[PDB]
Amino acid sequence: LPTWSLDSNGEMRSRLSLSEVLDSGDLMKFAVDKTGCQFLEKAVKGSLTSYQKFQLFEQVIGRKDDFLKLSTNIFGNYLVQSVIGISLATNDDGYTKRQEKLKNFISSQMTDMCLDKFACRVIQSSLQNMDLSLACKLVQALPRDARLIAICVDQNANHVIQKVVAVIPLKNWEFIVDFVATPEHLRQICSDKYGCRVVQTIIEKLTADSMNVDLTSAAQNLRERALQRLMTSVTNRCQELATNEYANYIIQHIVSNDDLAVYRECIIEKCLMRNLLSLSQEKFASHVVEKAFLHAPLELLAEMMDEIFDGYIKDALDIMMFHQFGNYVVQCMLTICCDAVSGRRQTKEGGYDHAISFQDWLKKLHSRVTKERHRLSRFSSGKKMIETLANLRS
RNA sequence: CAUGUGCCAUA
Repeated sequence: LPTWSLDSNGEMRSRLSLSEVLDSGDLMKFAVDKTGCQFLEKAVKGSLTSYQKFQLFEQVIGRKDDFLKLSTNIFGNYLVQSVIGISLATNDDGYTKRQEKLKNFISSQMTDMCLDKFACRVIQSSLQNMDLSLACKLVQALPRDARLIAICVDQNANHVIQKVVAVIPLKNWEFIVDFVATPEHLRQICSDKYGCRVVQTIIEKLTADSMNVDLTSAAQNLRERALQRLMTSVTNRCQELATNEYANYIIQHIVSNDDLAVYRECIIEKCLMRNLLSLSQEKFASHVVEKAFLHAPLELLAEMMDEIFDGYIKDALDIMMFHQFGNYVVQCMLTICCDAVSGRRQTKEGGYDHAISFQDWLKKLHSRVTKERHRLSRFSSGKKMIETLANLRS
């Protein structure tokens, strides 16, 4: 901090002015200093004359090098967002130029700023506050190669992609959907702790749910077409996704969402069916199996139940009943059946009552749990299944 | 086995 501004105690002189700092050529020293930056933030929220604004704009968002330096600064990035805000609230002559130049600064460094812990905040703030059409030009600056993968899986940049999805029209980021649907890209991105959230955020935005009812018919169709292209890639590789430590969260989201019923059903048929015993024994896939049971249409559910009770290859029911992960599936099956039988769960579909089927499945589980109660009583899951059945009796 | 998975990030 420049000596001219300081005390005999080395503290910023009370009554130091914003104009003083602006006139001194030393704004950059204050802006990267914890204390100076706090001063500057208070100063710029005040009432600024035309000239103070002129200098603020030119010094904070008008010089490329200093702009990037501040945007990638731990304290400075805050001044930059505040100054961008002021600049958008100021409809003076140079309103457009400034905003155009800001777009250009950012665009020329999109990747690095996206990946930067501090500059990614400048990016998110600009996407949200800039006029739509300038914001859309920022989006076009995103890389379309391996760097876009690195962005979607980055701890900082993933929030940029999520912000794009939240505030930018689909027409302008449609490329991202197809980039992600590229089979190899989908794999790398869904199997990542950040990537899997980004993909879910994209799916949610592409879902014809209650948050999309304001869309026009053109917009709904654009949304639907993209949804279909993404889902095609998702369902083609759902086996791989369903068993991954991260991607299983995506498969569960789809399976559990009524607004995506058709994809739920495709996924159940394409990768779960005929694999229930195997998948119910996996750490990650077991949770997807539980979802399937909870949300499957009754027709498929019946095939799922039959697969367990009379499936191929110390029977399947026994394996799952006592397995460390499988017991959570059997419990789910049981709860489903008890709920149905006590009317807590709907048993009718397509104009017909599937109650006798539930009745059959319950019967089977009761008879098995009755015969195995000595072993089941050794386990927490077993105790619970026994008790579920006892409070049914009531 | 009284049992089994994630991310939601800046002064």
